[PDB]
Amino acid sequence: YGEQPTLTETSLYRARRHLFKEERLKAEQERLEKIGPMAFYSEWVKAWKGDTSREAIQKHFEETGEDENTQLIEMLSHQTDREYRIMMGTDIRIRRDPLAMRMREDQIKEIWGGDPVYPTINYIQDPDIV
Amino acid sequence: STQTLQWKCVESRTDSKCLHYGRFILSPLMKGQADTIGIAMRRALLGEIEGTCITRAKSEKIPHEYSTILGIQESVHEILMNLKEIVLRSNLYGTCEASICVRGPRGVTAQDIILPPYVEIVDNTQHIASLTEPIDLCIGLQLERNRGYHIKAPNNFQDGSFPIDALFMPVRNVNHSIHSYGNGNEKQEILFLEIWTNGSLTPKEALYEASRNLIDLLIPFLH
Amino acid sequence: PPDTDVYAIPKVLAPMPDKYIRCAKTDYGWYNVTEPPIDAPRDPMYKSEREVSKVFLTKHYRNRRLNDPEFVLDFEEIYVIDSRTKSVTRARVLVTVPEGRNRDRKGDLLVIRDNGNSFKITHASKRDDPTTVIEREEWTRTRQDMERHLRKLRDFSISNWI
Amino acid sequence: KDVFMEAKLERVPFLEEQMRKVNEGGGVMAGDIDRLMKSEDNRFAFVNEIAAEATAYVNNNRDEYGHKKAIHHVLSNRMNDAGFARPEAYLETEPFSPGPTYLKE
Amino acid sequence: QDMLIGLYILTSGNRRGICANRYNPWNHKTYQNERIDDTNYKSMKEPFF
Repeated sequence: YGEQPTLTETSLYRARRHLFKEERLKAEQERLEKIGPMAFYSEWVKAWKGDTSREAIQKHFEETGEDENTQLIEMLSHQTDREYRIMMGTDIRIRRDPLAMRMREDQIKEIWGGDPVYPTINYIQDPDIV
Repeated sequence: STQTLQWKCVESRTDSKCLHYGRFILSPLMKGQADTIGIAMRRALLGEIEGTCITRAKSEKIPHEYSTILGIQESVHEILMNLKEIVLRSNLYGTCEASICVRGPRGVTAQDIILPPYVEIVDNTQHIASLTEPIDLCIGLQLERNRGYHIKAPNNFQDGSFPIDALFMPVRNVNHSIHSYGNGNEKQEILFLEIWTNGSLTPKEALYEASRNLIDLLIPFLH
Repeated sequence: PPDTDVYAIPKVLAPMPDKYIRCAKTDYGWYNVTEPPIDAPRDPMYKSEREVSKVFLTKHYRNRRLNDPEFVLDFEEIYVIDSRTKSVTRARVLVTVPEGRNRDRKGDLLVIRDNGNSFKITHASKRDDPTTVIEREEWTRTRQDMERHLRKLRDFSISNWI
Repeated sequence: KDVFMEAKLERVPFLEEQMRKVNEGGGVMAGDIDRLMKSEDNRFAFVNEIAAEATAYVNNNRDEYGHKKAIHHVLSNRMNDAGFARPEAYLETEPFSPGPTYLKE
Repeated sequence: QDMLIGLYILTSGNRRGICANRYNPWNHKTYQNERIDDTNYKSMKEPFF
């Protein structure tokens, strides 16, 4: 209705969460068909400045015997641990909604309402001190 | 060291033409082997075996499933329902064709299904429809054979074929249990497997097939 | 009254035919499944009896036969036998088919609705699926309850989303 | 005439596993005790009669009981005279045991 | 407690109304509409076991 959600819109989305989540997941899965696995699994694989499109993949398969399965494996070989761990959210049975794993830091900070007023540095100790 | 691994069956009973029950005991297994074996073999048995069944049916002069024809006591939806639980034994890859072209105010059974020699009917007492009028009926079947967990989308809407989306189960229930024994210094264990089966597969051939299809998957790690 | 020898003519709320009409007999029942008490072992765990409350009578198309290869119900004339208040009424069926008066009678799907009151005739191609009808009333009846529940909130006037 | 002849008589399959867990859980004895007590008026008299019969069994053939649990013997004897096979003394075996003791969960 | 929760979750049913569909099913559309009933026929509906 306006700029901020009202106390009735929130209590209605609380009832209808799963429908929107299913729509988001369906759109994300439908993206795989058009995009193809090669380009889809390249957002999380940084430091691979390739083509990532099922138009030059066929050209590469015509140039060399590698098909659209060994180029994918080759890209998934410079992934680094952290990028793979983050990419694991697209697992077929974990099913993290695409909106959750792409929200900015500002939006996530609003879940609990910004930083605490009392600094946390007063609580933090070091586990290896006497 | 002693008493190398082997399997032995004590109970193996065929109740009806399309029911098959078996139970199997393994050999001395160390601690923890029985759980892993039971879980893996149950996961393989539930769905890994290719099952041959109908997938489509081409009814002539019927534009919708709720269009039951005079002379047949079963509606078109009921005709598909009957042509969903038929049991076939085969080693096919892909598909084939079939037909039902008879005209008699009498009962119809599985024998009416024209089949190539590599697909054989399992039972002969299964009912399809109940004809009571001298009318000609034509239903062009289409067999298929996939794996256990196969998901297929509807297609071929041009000719008015009615999807008969099926289970591709030769199995019907699997139940694994473990036993253990201690001679005071050795925790020898035992596995028990219980297998039901549709009928197109003896429930001992399941033991061989669901183990071969798992070894086939585990082998490429040695490549 | 049910299974009684005392007779009495019913209440007529509409003109009735004065000729011989070949029609079909219908019913409108609920199948109450109340669970009776258990007194002795092996006593039944449930009950069941039909509660027919409306017997519609649909005329045949020009009074044809039962087995002749021209069987069509004449949905224009339907007579309702009530049970709550003993009376016979003629239906007021409605036709939305664009063909109107001139049409093929070999299939014109008839839709009845709440408490045997509404009556519509539609082409047999556009028949509603069993799931769609169930989901339709569930969606409508639960959208009112959600709106009624949310009406008591202070921000109901400035809101959105259903 | 009544069309429910076979709809209420179709055999329930998959019952083989729900035939065993009755037999090691003591379910057969529990379901036999009540059927034996289905006609008795006073249960205490039935229990006393069973105890006296078991005492007689122990007295006449002493050098057999200690394993057979003569109360189980008399219960099996009473259940075995009207069909109801009920193996002797409700004795349990270990068909598959190349070992001395089961773990028993 | 635990068995009761298991049985309650088992016999809890589907999502009845607006919690199962985002949009109204009245929604005159998706009829595969034309002058004849010869169109694409998916009709996912529900299984017919």
